Amino acid sequence: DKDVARAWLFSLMEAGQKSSSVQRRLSALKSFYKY
Amino acid sequence: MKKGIHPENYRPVVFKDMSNEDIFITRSTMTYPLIKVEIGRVDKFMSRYG
Amino acid sequence: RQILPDPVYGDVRVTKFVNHLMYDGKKNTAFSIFYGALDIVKTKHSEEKSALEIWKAALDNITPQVEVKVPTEIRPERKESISMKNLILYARKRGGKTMADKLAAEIVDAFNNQGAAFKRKEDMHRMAEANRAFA
Amino acid sequence: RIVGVDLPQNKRGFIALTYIYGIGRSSAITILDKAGVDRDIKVKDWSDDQAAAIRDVIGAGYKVEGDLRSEVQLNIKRLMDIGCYRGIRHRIGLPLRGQSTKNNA
Amino acid sequence: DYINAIGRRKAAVARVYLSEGSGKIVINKREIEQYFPSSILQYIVKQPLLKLDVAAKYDIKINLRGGGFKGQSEAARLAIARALVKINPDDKPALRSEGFITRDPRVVERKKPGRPKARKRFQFS
Amino acid sequence: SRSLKKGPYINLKLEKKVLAMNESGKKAVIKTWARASMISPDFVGHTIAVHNGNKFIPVFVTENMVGHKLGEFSPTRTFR
RNA sequence: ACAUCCGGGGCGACACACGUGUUACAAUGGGAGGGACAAAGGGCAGCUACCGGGCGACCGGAUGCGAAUCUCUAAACCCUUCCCCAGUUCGGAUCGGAGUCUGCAACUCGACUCCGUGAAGCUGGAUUCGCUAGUAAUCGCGCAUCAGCCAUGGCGCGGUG
Repeated sequence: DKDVARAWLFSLMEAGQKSSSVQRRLSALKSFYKY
Repeated sequence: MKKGIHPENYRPVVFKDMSNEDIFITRSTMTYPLIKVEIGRVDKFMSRYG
Repeated sequence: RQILPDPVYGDVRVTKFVNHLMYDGKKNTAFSIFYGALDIVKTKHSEEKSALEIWKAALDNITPQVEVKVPTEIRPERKESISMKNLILYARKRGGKTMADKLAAEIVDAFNNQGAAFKRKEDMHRMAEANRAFA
Repeated sequence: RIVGVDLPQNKRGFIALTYIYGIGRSSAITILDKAGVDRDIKVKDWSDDQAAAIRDVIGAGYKVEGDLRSEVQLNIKRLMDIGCYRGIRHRIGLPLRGQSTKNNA
Repeated sequence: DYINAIGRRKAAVARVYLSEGSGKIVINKREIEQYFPSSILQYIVKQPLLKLDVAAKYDIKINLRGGGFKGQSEAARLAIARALVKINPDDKPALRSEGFITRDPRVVERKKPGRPKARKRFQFS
Repeated sequence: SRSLKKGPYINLKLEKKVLAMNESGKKAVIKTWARASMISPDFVGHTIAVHNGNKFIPVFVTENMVGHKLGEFSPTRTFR
């Protein structure tokens, strides 16, 4: 996926649970971008 | 009947049709002042080609 | 870059003002607008002065002094550029029949010391004086 | 006033004649030239004779106003009721001059 | 006699023949005021004569080809400046002080492939 | 439209079939693939099954159809 | 039969969403009349001098040129005049009628011309992209493919700047 969020937030994971592993990665990105 | 309440300047006026040569005289509230007033498919195929 | 003297007055400030005024490279149109505006200016404020002198006085009146980057001094070239840009921009924003008429009205107002460009300059001066401690 | 239509009294002939249903800029210019009236004359400045000439040129040709409205409505009704491709496109409200939808109305 | 000179600017080329006289500037068998009905263009063409005070002292015949009005006027100005320098070599500093004798090499840049223009690029997104 | 110097475009075989039916006086259905053929006054009163890609849509030609192509009455796309 | 020939359809459908563009919303503008300036590139069934017909797209005679020789090439600009701030003399989508070409064939689905109709649109939020001088912006011209052309795309050229 790719959040719009002005500046892009792109991630990609390959597995059978990609829709959740990608969300884990993007949660890490969002916390790192918080401050 | 009631004098003053009724509209004044109820002169006799002439209506003249500019395109019908018709002149009428009345007492419209508007030596008569003059007001000017103005007042198939097979055939097409045979015509194109025949 | 080189700047050609104005054909009528032999000035570089006039050519710079026309350069600011020009749209899409139509310098003849911009020159016609400027000369027309000067004509209504001289026909309206007809004042023991000239036509170009009023325009120069208006630019000097609406020029700013310091700019908050904390406040700091302004270079002369940037001062002149911002004065010309402000005059043209508020002339465009204001209402009127033709651009020459709008520009003439704004030049006359700036000379007479009131107008939108003067209001912008006064607001910039207030915002500059607000931060005297950090300077 | 002219064909049952009141024109803008303060406009030139070649523009004010376009306010009649069935006459555009080209037809207005042609009508004025055929009637012999200068096209740069305001409507209020037309003489009685010039107005008569313009009206007579409008008649005998130039189907205008209610006649043109009825003709266009009849043509549309015939096209719809014949059940052709353009008829169903007009009945359903989609472009029928080759334009492609899915992107624009 | 005749003094020959040539000026160039963009796609315009001016060939100027200068001779003794008073004021006749003839462009392409046309008067100056009829070929260039603009005060700015006439001033551009007759700039070096006004700078060197040589106006009202010559006849000039100009042959212009190519370009637009501004390019042609600049080319004519350059040609007249070069002819004046040829006639009198002591006016070279005065003409250099205004730059009437410098050949401007600015020309239209070639359009590059993959772009709408020479430098403008497509909207990336 | 078609240039007036070339005349109308009418399928010769289809027209021959229609006039043969007219001469006979019988009524039937004429199956055709000539979607671009113009409808002539001789076509009025017959039934023409026009191909549309996968079937033959039957058209009963009336006087208001004269001058229209045969493919205007046999739509090729199905939408719902 | 996942091989092969043909005709007719489809790749052009639209509840809609995203991307890339073209026009506009006008006065630094839109019409009417007149005057002036380019460069590159193309041309044999092709470009066409010059006549005649048509409002026009075009058609019919005829001429030169396989072409630094003969042809195809300006608009923004300037001058005069009108419109005077309006959904208008802005805008030109949609639809109706009549035509011209190409092609065996223009219904689905072509380009152009002439009438008529004349919509949304009053400079656009969050957000976002390009560029740093003959550049951005704006104006026109030409070529590839090509019978014709959906070319507002691609590739180039010069004008004002």
